[PDB]
Amino acid sequence: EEKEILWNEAKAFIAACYQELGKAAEVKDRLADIKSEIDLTGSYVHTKEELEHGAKMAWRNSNRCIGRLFWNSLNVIDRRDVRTKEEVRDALFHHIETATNNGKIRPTITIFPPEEKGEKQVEIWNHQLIRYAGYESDGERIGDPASCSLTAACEELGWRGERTDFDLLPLIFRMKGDEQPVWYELPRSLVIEVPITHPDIEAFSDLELKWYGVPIISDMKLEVGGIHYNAAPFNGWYMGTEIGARNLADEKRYDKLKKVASVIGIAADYNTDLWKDQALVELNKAVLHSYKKQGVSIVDHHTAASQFKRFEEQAEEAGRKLTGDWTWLIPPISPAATHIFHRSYDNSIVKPNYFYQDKPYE
Ligand code: HEM
Ligand SMILES: Cc1cc(N)nc(COC[C@H](N)[C@H](C)OCc2cc(C)cc(N)n2)c1
Ligand SMILES: [Cl-]
Repeated sequence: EEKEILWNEAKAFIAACYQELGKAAEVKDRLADIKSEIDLTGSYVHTKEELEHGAKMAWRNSNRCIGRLFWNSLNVIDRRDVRTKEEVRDALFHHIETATNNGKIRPTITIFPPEEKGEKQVEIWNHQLIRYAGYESDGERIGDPASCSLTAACEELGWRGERTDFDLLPLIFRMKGDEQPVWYELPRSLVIEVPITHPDIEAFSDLELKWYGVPIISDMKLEVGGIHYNAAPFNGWYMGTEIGARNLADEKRYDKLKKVASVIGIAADYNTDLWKDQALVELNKAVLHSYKKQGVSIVDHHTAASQFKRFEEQAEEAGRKLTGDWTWLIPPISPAATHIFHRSYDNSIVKPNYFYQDKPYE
């Protein structure tokens, strides 16, 4: 039954993958090999070629991602060979370094061994590999509130944060057979951070804002042809709005709009003044300016929408169905200035893909 669902996913994925790779003729024999392997072992092992194309297809199928034009240049690092916590730590360190590439960010995924009996081999607790800690002590809020529960779990495990607004969470993951995860502090030399300044308004630096260079999503499951890669962190570069319209602006995150309004010299008193709107624009301008000034890759929402239009045209030229989730594709500032806003998208889930999974803490 679980075997049968594996077999059906496998058939469907190998046919589609080999067709795209111009290897349709090899499908029958590879399917035959896979069927026997599943028969004997209850599973099968992807070739390097299948794994790489599988991760790329998965990105291509990610409905919520505006960045999919560049799906075929994903850098796929195959770490199915790891067995120890030191090898895992060093793989994650290497992912950070190679993905960061001195600011010229490379879209990269590192793939650790997959689940077996739905038993995880490696379980990553971090939401992103680089993320800030969050604290609340009777009314007192410090850092990123979205990290509050992970931070509390790390501090159970013997870690202690400095209670700055920008403490870097350690890497935290658990190996099969261990009851408790392990944690390792990130080497600062690997982590690029960007101070946020504004191109025209000198006082903007009085806010002492910064953000990290690379978003490396580390808690989603990569599913390829029935195989469950629960531990497979991946990164791109940011779209500016993700930092300037959510991470630094949202009231449940860093909540900086009133402070922004003050430093850009407008009143924050009347809804009709559109002070939040103006503050959002200047903060988003600041974020783009700052990343560019420091040599760290970033894209603005207009350029990203333009790139996505090319992605839509490319799907159509290749005779592939396009899927998308309009609610995430539209940027959260000036959405109607993009073509995305003015059309609709089929939100069907197609595999391979990246999926949410339950968190081991909370
Ligand atoms: C190369 C630069 C990249 C840019 C600029 C980009 C941009 C985005 C943006 C703007 C979102 C929407 C987030 C939001 O509204 O809060 C998104 C979501 C997503 N992206 Fe991309 N992305 C990039 C690379 C990738 C890569 C390499 C992968 C996987 C290999 C990927 C997989 C996803 C997934 C799975 C989501 C939805 C996440 C969720 O549901 O929580 N992205 N990305
Ligand atoms: C409910 C909700 C809606 C919405 N639009 N966004 C969120 C939270 O999104 C937080 C981040 N922006 C997401 C997880 O990042 C996606 C992402 C992944 C990758 C690989 C690159 C990139 N630039 N951005 C939550
Ligand atoms: Cl983020």
